[PDB]
Amino acid sequence: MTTFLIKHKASGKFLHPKGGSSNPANDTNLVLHSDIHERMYFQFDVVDERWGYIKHAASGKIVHPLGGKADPPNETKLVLHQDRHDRALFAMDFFNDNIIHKAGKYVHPKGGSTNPPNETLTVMHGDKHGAMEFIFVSPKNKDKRVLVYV
Repeated sequence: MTTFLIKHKASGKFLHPKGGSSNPANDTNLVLHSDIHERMYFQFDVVDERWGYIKHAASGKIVHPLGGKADPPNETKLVLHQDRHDRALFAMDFFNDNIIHKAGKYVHPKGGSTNPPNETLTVMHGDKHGAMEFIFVSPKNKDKRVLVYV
């Protein structure tokens, strides 16, 4: 029941539903944006050990690779959708600072910039570098890491 911000480590921007709606439509893209508000709070619903759903707190929709592929290819866009099923399972790796999908690819800003412009889309991608790192922080203190698994 921890509520948290998903902060892009290299830039300090955050994960947002595009347009910042408190009830985004199914398949709304997830983007990076520098602002902080209640419509970009997230929660994490643990389903199976490390695996769980990344839940948009304001709407209850969860993060999906678009099209619900179990093994999405590189550049598959990330979106919000009400559906709850095991092709939307991620782990929040707070030791290596990344978000990893069940099939092994990572959440990236599209293009992998260390300082992506606001509204950059997010995609799945297998590579690791400094610009796909994320930390999970308190909505009350964007520099304080919080535990997403409790």
